[PDB]
Amino acid sequence: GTEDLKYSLERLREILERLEENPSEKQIVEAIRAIVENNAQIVEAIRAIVEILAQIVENNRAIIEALEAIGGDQILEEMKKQLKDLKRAL
Amino acid sequence: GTEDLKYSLERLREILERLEENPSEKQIVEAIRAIVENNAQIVEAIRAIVEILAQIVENNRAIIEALEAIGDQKILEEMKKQLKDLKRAL
Amino acid sequence: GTEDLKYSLERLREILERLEENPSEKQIVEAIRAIVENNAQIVEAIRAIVEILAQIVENNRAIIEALEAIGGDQKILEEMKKQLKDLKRAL
Repeated sequence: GTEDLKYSLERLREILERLEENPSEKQIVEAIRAIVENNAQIVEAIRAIVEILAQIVENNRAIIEALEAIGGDQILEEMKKQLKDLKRAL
Repeated sequence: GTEDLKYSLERLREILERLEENPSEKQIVEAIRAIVENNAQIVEAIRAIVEILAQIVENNRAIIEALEAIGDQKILEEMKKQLKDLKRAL
Repeated sequence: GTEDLKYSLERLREILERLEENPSEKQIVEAIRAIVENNAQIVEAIRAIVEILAQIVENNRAIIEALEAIGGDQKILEEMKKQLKDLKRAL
């Protein structure tokens, strides 16, 4: 979600600059509230990346199965082992 | 920029200690500005990750094409679909 | 640490709510500390992702090797191990 993030950060430097110009307890708190919103979109993006990473790994296994189908070097064992490791990591 | 991040975070843990030692409106504001810098570093790292996830998907497609050339088609259809879906997410 | 994030963020939205109900210099500093802790978790999760992205590139590399073993088109395999080399550098 790069687009949403960059707008979330652009909003931050502004809220920051506004805070820096006229510091206030309320201005500080509003600045913190904005930061928690930015981290919420960072987390949502990170969570999305992992979902895509798992989708990639699911695709690789289908490729290795397709390579084993047409007589790939039983090399295929080590690679599918990588996938098992990757699947566990995620 | 994993290394750059690690340095960015530890700079933050320091300011947090400095802040907590002598809390001050100016020290709090400095701590907030540093967090934005960290968030900007995190956002820049994420954008880099998504650019790489796209490069992989491009490679998976290229790999599948090569697989289809040397002969099966149903699996090849299933794989290419997952690839298109992944390009959709990005 | 996808799950830990989800939990580290909820703690933050709460400390934020408490801070908004009662604002105070101590409550502010405690909120900043939680954010550093949250950023520390976000960083640990990113570093994990990149380690995984490196693991994928070594698998694709191993696949393209297997494609060549059984006679994949050298031209295609050339551009494919190329994008593989570029990826390794980007990491």
